[PDB]
Amino acid sequence: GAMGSMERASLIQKAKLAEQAERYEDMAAFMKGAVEKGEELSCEERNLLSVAYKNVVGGQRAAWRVLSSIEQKSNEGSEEKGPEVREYREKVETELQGVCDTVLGLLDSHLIKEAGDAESRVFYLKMKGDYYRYLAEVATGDDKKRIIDSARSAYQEAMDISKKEMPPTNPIRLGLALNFSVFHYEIANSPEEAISLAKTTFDEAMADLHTLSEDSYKDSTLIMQLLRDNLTLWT
Amino acid sequence: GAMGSMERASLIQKAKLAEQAERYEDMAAFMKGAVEKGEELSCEERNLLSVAYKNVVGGQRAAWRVLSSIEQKSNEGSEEKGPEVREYREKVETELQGVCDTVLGLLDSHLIKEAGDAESRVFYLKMKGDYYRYLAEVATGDDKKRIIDSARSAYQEAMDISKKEMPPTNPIRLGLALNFSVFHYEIANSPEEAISLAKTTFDEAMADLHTLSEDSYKDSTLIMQLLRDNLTLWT
Amino acid sequence: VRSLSERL
Amino acid sequence: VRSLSERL
Ligand SMILES: [Cl-]
Ligand SMILES: [Cl-]
Ligand SMILES: [Mg+2]
Ligand SMILES: [Mg+2]
Repeated sequence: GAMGSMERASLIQKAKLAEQAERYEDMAAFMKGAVEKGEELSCEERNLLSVAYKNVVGGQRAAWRVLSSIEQKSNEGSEEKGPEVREYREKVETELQGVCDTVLGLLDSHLIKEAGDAESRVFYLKMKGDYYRYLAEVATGDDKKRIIDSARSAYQEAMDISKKEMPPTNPIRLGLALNFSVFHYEIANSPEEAISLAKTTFDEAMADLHTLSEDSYKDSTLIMQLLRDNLTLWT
Repeated sequence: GAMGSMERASLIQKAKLAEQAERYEDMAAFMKGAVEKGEELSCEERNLLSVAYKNVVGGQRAAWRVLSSIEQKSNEGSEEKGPEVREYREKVETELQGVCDTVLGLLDSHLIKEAGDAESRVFYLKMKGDYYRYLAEVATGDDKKRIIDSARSAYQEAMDISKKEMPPTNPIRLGLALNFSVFHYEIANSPEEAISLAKTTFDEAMADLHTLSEDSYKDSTLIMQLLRDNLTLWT
Repeated sequence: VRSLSERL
Repeated sequence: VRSLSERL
């Protein structure tokens, strides 16, 4: 790895600089280097890893959606323009799949197996579900069903731990439930499951807000608002 | 070149798709491939080339400014944090310089020497001035003066052609004058020259607007507004 | 309109 | 405040 010669602490420091500079590809490379040092990640470091790759894959997903829409229009009275749209959509798709495979590979070697505390294990299992979900967004062939089940299985394991080990207002638990509800609505063709999960999650968090400090209340209610926004879109 | 096997027309088509997808690094690679086919570029193709590289270098410049500011603060009662800020600023700087060298290399081999019409020649000479100006923004050592003079010389040649061959409202001529005024203000420590050039450019364009169609009037007045915005900032 | 997922 | 250069 090109980061093998850099100190762990220097990689973390540079990841934070890259974030400030909006250099998310660099940020992701630095955080991959940090993970590959083999030590477990702290809370802050897990969040840097997630921010970096979410921004990288987010740009790829946005580009893929633009190109897929153009390709779909071309296949409706539409003039034949050759293979270029498909080729370039495939190029972006392959790069997106490569990033997802990179993240999944870090989780499998060896972040998840070393994560014993609920906060870390739930975080990584949620990430596994998320990156399989991004793979499912672009999957078509004989792999779509297995990719969807991999996302579902990771989210479900994370949900089971989070319900046993975390309060209903915990921001990781809330973000997991939010993303699993999105999985149900957008990937698994299960809008009723999505709505039910978002509603129950929101209501159980509401009933636990009284236990929180002002700062924790702000953290939790920010994510609850996303659940409510989806419920407004879905109903 | 990795684009050597792709048709010129396909590279152009994919550059346009990359623009729509906001994939500017891809856009620049496609347009570099198109230039390297060896044919002159049309108006539209010159604009694709400029958009692609302006967006790439623009992100690098923004990142460099963030990192340079952090580095400058660290060198004021500031705690010593090691070499990482400098190293990462240098990394971004080197990448920025590499992009500028790539653009300058395309202009030198062989876009400028084949450009005979005023519209193309002025466009490419302006670009040469712009990318030397971006190099000057990060230059410090025994090269700063020569880089500044290279930018100045390219802008001056473009100005001389544009004044002889184009009307004062021509958008290329206006954009050149705008960027040369920025060179004077931000690079060459010549704010009075910057103000004088912006004022004269604006006034000569104003007096020629009556000759224009509605659409050309909109094109020219949009750029004139940038001249006015700078004059408001500079005075 | 696409659904909102977790923010960073 | 930095000066405005030509837009695309
Ligand atoms: Cl392609
Ligand atoms: Cl570095
Ligand atoms: Mg607990
Ligand atoms: Mg003329």
